[PDB]
Amino acid sequence: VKRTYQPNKRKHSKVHGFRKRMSTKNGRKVLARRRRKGRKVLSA
Amino acid sequence: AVPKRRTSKTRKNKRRTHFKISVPGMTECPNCGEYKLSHRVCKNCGSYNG
Amino acid sequence: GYRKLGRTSDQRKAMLRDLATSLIISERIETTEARAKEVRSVVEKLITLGKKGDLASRRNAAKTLRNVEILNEDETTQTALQKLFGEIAERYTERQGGYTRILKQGPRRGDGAESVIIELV
Amino acid sequence: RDILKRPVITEKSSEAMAEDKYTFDVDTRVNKTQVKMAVEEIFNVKVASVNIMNYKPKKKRMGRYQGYTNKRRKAIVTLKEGSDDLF
Amino acid sequence: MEAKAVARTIRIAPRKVRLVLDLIRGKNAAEAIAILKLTNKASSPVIEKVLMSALANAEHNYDMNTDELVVKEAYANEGPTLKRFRPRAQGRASAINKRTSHITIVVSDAK
RNA sequence: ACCGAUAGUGAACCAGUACCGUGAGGGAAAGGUGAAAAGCACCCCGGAAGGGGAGUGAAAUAGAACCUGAAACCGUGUGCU
RNA sequence: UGAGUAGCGAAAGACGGGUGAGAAUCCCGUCCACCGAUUGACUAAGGUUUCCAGAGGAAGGCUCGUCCGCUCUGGGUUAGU
Repeated sequence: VKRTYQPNKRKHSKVHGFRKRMSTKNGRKVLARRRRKGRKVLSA
Repeated sequence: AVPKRRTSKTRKNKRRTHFKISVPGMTECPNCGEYKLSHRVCKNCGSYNG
Repeated sequence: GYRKLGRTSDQRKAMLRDLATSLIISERIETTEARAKEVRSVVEKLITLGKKGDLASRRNAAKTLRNVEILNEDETTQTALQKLFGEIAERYTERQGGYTRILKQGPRRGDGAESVIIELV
Repeated sequence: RDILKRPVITEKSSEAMAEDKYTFDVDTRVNKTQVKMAVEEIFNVKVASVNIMNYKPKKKRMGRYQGYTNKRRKAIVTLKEGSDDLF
Repeated sequence: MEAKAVARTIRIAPRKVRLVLDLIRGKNAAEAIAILKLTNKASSPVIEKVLMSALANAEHNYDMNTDELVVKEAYANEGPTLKRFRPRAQGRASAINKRTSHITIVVSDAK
């Protein structure tokens, strides 16, 4: 059947990208946690 | 259906009373001088010599 | 038939045509035991016809043999059917039945299947 | 100036290229117009054309730590006169 | 005096090896070399080597003629096993075992 | 009058990582040869792996799957039945 | 333990000659069978070195393997349209 994950490069970076999270107040706070925990990647 | 009880080391070792392979039952060849299978050819050198 | 050889009735008859044809062009093959006991009866019935040499005899043999070219003759190529009438038949004219010999080899790796060697006499 | 790094001396760059087609390995942030000038000042020749292609990093050592090699940029100059770009 | 030989970490499972070891335990050298060459089992081409190389220590390190030898000790022990998985129906998995054994043969001149 | 590798930080071992999730997010396991590498020249069986000798060392049943090495469990021989 | 038990994922292969410690399974040859509005030829998304040559056989491959989309050492993509 048609499973739930249909990959896409343009739509991945327009929703979860770095330049998306830096645009709203609640997004720069998601970077403040992943950076405080020490994550290897910030924005997938 | 599933097993109701475990099986002990005793009851397991009785079942395999008969789980063994037999002797190939071979004879010496009157050329090669080496054990060969009956009614076959000598692998070492092939001479059936019917 | 005699025994089924583990194939569908249309594949069974298509293998007793290509096995009986290599034994004619080679004269010493190596196969499985149960097959060998089946090509004792197909080959030795092609030789019987080849010992007649009518036109109605050739046009019965041709129903079985495949069309293979034997180029190992020193120069010319001779068709398999020509080699059943022109050469194999001449060798076995005096004999009456029993044109084939079977010799067992033993078990074979990977399968435990029994090998044999079956050769025209 | 010295944009080039090291020649490339391999099969397919040895004979069918041997004649007027020399492979160089250049910096990863230059265009092809710059290579048409650095090659003429370093060697004093006349360049016909330049082609360029980029390579992607590979996975390197499966054993132990895993990693990527570098990315490189391979250029190819054709000489309308002269020779002796590498010896 | 007795010469031994070991094959450590063979990949056949241990209770498949044990079916063959029985047929040779107590026989004679030349009889044992022939049984392991006319049997259809899969552990024969490996067990035979462990026996053809116990007789090379029975004559090169010590000094015994290789005709009057018997097989005194023949056993197979366990070895470290490998963990594997095979996915089953409806999103579930099951384990697999790739078992291993040590084989050992001792030949002696009954003295 | 705190812990001693299932303890003490998730983490004594390149761990916020292998991996799991579209994403926010979650989250492990894994220390010890010897005082000193002196880490087994050469010989034999084998395609090799692995062994049997000879050597190093106080010790190789200390041989890198390296201190000690318990129980489940798997075997081989045997005294009474 | 259940136990050397269920399963090994729709389908036609046979023989000869090579290679090799080792061949129902690898390479070459002949015959036979299957698809053919497609199991043929192109390209999008997506994957990201899986492509090629010479070596390798511990693990992975539902068996074997001298072989591989697996392992080692070097290669491979070129635009005024």
